[PDB]
Amino acid sequence: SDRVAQLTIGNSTITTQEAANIVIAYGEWPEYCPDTDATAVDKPTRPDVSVNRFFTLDTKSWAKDSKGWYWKFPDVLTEVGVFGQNAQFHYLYRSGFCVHVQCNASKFHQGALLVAVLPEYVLGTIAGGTGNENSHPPYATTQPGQVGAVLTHPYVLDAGIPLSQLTVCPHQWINLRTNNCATIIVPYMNTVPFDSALNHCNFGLLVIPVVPLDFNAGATSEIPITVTIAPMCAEFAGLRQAVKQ
Amino acid sequence: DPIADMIRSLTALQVLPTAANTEASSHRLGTGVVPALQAAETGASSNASDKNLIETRCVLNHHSTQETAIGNFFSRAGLVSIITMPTMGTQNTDGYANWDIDLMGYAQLRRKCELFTYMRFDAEFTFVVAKPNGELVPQLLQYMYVPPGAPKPTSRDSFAWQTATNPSVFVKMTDPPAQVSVPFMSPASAYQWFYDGYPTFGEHLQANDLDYGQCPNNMMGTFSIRTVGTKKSPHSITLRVYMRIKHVRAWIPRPLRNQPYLFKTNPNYKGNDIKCTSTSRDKITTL
Amino acid sequence: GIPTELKPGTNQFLTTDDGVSAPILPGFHPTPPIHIPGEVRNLLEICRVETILEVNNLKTNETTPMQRLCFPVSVQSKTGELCAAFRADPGRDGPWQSTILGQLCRYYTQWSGSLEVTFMFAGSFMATGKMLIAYTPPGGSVPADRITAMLGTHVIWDFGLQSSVTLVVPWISNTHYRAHARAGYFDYYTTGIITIWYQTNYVVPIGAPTTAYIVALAAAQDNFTMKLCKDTEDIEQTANIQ
Amino acid sequence: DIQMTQSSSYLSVSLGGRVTITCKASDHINNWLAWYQQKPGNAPRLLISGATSLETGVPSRFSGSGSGKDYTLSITSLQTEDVATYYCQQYWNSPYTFGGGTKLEIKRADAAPTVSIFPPSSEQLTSGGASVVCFLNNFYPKDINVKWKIDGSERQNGVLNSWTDQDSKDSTYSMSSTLTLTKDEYERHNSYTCEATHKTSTSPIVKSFNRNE
Amino acid sequence: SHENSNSASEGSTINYTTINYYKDAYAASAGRQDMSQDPKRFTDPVMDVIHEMAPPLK
Amino acid sequence: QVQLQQSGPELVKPGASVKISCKASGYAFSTSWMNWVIQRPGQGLEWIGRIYPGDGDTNYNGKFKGKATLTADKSSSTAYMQLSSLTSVDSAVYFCARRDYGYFDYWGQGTTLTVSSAKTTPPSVYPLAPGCGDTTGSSVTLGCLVKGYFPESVTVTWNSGSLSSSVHTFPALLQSGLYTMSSSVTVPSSTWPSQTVTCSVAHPASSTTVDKKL
Ligand SMILES: CCCCCCCCCCCCC/C=C\[C@H](O)[C@H](N)CO
Repeated sequence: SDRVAQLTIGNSTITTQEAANIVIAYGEWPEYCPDTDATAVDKPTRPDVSVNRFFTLDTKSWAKDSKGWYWKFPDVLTEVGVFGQNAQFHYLYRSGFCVHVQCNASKFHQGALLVAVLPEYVLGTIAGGTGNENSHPPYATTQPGQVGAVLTHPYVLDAGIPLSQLTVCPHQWINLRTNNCATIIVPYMNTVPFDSALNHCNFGLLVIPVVPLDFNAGATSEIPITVTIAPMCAEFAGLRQAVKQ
Repeated sequence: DPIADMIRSLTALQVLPTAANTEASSHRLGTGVVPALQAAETGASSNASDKNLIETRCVLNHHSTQETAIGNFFSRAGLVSIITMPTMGTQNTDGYANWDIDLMGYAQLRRKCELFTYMRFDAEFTFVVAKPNGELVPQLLQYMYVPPGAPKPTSRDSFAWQTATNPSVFVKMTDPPAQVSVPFMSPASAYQWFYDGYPTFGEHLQANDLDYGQCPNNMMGTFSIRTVGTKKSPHSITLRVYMRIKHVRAWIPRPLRNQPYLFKTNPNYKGNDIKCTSTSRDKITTL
Repeated sequence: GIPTELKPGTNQFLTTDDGVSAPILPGFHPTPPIHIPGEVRNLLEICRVETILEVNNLKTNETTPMQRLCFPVSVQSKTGELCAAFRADPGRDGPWQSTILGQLCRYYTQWSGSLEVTFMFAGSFMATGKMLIAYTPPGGSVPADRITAMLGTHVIWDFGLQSSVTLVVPWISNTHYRAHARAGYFDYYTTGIITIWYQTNYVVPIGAPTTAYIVALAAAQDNFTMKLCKDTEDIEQTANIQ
Repeated sequence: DIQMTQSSSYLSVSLGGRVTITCKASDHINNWLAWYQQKPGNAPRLLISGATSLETGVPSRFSGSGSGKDYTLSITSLQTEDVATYYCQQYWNSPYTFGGGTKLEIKRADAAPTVSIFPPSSEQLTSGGASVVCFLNNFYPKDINVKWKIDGSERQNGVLNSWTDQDSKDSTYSMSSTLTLTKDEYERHNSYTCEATHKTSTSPIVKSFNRNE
Repeated sequence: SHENSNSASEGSTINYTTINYYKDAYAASAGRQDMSQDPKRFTDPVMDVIHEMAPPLK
Repeated sequence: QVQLQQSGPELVKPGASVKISCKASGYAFSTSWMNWVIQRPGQGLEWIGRIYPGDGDTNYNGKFKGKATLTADKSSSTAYMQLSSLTSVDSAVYFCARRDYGYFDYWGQGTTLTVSSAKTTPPSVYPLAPGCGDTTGSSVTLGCLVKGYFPESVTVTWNSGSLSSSVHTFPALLQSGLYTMSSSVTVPSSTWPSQTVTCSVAHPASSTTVDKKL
């Protein structure tokens, strides 16, 4: 009565048998921008069934020594579908997201994931391993794309803030004896009502294995993790020609 | 009419001036009601009260929750800059000094402001001047707030000291410190201490890569200090500025930093000395 | 004009006084606010959020720091064995330093209220076990048996589909508030210990792994308060921030 | 009932070397294996518990390992007080099965047997029973078979061998082969011949005796 | 005889009564702080309501 | 220091029963298991059973159920093993070990038990000396045979303890229900028959110490 769910937006449905509840991040649903908060004067476009649908990214592979992965939003979808074309032709952007993370395993496996949504996830650098050299992270690290990137030091989240306090952010666990899914509905969280899709990355997904994967010698060792995402109430403004970067 | 398809929060605010009471309870022995067993995978914290686990009393708590507010957590003045005019040396030997407004260079006020992502407040700056000895001699000074785009001073006798539109304040050294109130001055709705993005467009190279994290919405100008006079004064001046937060709103709480700081613009940590959050012990079964 | 007299406290700068200063921009008007989600008004809203406790704070885990968030359970040979033990005061050096409750308590001096600790089991579905989580009011040290540790506030945890239990730490104290405990004369503010024991055993079939891990979470209840703001000793600036 | 196989029962290396004693189980025993050492005469002494840990008092020459169903005890380097029988034990299930036991011996050069037959005394078969013996003295290594030869005929059973273990500082083996017989069938034949065949040697080392001498 | 409302909190003022002697509301005191809390959008941001005494999922 | 001290040796007829004790010391006796291990000569080591002396429960091996029975007296800190219906396969060494974490960390001394119906016989010393026909060559070994003695064993010496660099005391091997051993001494022919050797048996059970010269 709580373990089964269906999520139908657009022309895409996601069915799950053994899932936990759905987290609405900070208790608010995705809305359109009202007239008391809008500052632009043009008429924003609203493709409500072509961009508000589920998009499946690349599957990862979970090992016994995996450190953890992260993605950036909306950077993962600025080259995919008709959402990627409206992100290239327009200057402004406002959307909220559904985030769904899947990992199936048997009743003889064990492990635990922490799927979190950190708004304004600025990364750091090791400063050359001595603190003297002022490094800055490259563009393939700050905007990885549909593939995502790996964490180097997951205890400090590659930013100097601990993993132990990540649960103040909206989060769900994936305990392999309990569930195989994790669903978070994220509202638009920004200081301005509209911002650009190619420069600013609003939040960051972050899947980190807190308890490592362990099975017995002979079981299946190919245990993948996949991420499916869906924009909700997406609108664009400021039409021009296509800029890719 | 011809086309048919062409035709919400969760919680509620509540005022709570005191901590909650504990009602009396007795023993329960039943089936189907398990208040202790929770589900940590759902993202929800455990809602099990103390009365659903032990045998409690009736306690009327009168413990106030006012000092834990954000307005009382931030209304303490903390140091934000030390501006130094030496007579001999390398920094500011010619009687004037400029300082770009970045309030994130001292660690105690930085770790408190970086609990949140967005903050919207009013400020209150206090200017404490002395010699490096700690002594005070009679000398007139001038601080001037230079907004972005305004001309910056280049000497003691520049035209920027005319103060036709810029706010300034004339102070001696022997009088009380100078307090001014500064409003919320950002072109956005709140200050961002964490900006995940580049301020400009353009193909990003490694050369123009020291702009990841630099939001122009927090760029606020320059404090320009001088000793008023065409001649030079035979006195060294060290000025310490203290900021006090007023009328504060805050959004999106964050984890709190456990590594030492390195730079003012980016959260780069030291990689070979990643210190631990907790103090260690020898065995897990001993205390 | 009006006859006035000046009192002590003239020309002092107290860093906490709530005064009225002179403005710098006549006629200014700020940018209008918009609805940014996740607004916070007290710090007690953040203290009620469960965060990961570091019970496994060993000296051998400091080079691989990810193992400090987990405690292993295993199949035993003796019966009724001690698993872990840690003190229950959030403002002390130890396992409570990793929590957002512990890092925010150290900005204050005194505290009062009840705490809850949630233990999550991250093993296999075919595993079976029962554990005893006890809490002892101040007095002697950690017990040597569980026949001594059963005399306190204890919770029998059974593993199953609901893979979490909540042990509440009741507010049992002499005084109304409680300053932060140290190794010295300030240790009459101690709160006691929290021990985990094996109630029966950890039993697995063939094919299931014979060691599982438990992650511990901790937060505060509704009658938790804080008092007398101070500066933390967790942040230390050494030379300069460039 | 977890049968636990320890192969092989005999192995021999000299001092200052490296021994490796293997023990393979049949079911998964979850690293709950223990190694013992039993000197001849006294009680066993536990050396390794849990296939990794040393007990308090045993030196650092012993170090155990193992992963899967095969395990290993290694002695580097072997001294003279470390020559004993070594057992593995499984304490994961009942009955707590022990291994077979690998005896350690010392490796040195070969020595040929010196066969010395002794005839029966005259006074002892007066009671009706005689007893013929075939002593051999100070040879190496063990796995031989000595044949009893009466006028070109094969005769077993009735025989019995009694070996010994290694002596102290010279590492050599001895054996006593005797057999009782009622004295009427003592006068069946006349010869006394014992062939002691060896592994490398093609022809056995044979002495002879006769009654009519 | 009134004053310019230009503080950082007018429609969402966390205070009730402050002191002022100027025409700019960002110069005023901090005053007493409000004690309004809504902690359930950090402790239980779950779509369907979970009753405490009942188990959450089965 | 924790030590276990068992009873001495026994010797009973076929069909009788014995009771082996094992006294623990320097330990909390009622809160640890006490095991029993049998060692048949001379190849094996097998478990029999354990006992918790606190509540008194017992867990036996399957192939020792009807034969062994275990009790424990906590007023004396002493375990007991009563082996009943004793036969010829019940001649072994019986150990007493305690269990700490699944393994046996401390063991006893080892009591021995032999089951035989034969009564104490005096041994017979028979010489093995060359020889009526063959003496070749310049060095010849010599020994003496001992047969017919119970229980094992006897201590055979040579020349009042002066010969030890040529002795070979062989272990017993019983036949027809009665033991048999031998000895050997090598001499050069320059000392034979200059050294008429002195076999000397010593059997303290029957008090029969007879000597023999050649
Ligand atoms: C005549 C006295 C003039 C005093 C003027 C002081 C103006 C300072 C305004 C406070 C602005 C808030 C700080 C904003 C941003 C932070 O410093 C950012 N981390 C900088 O990147």
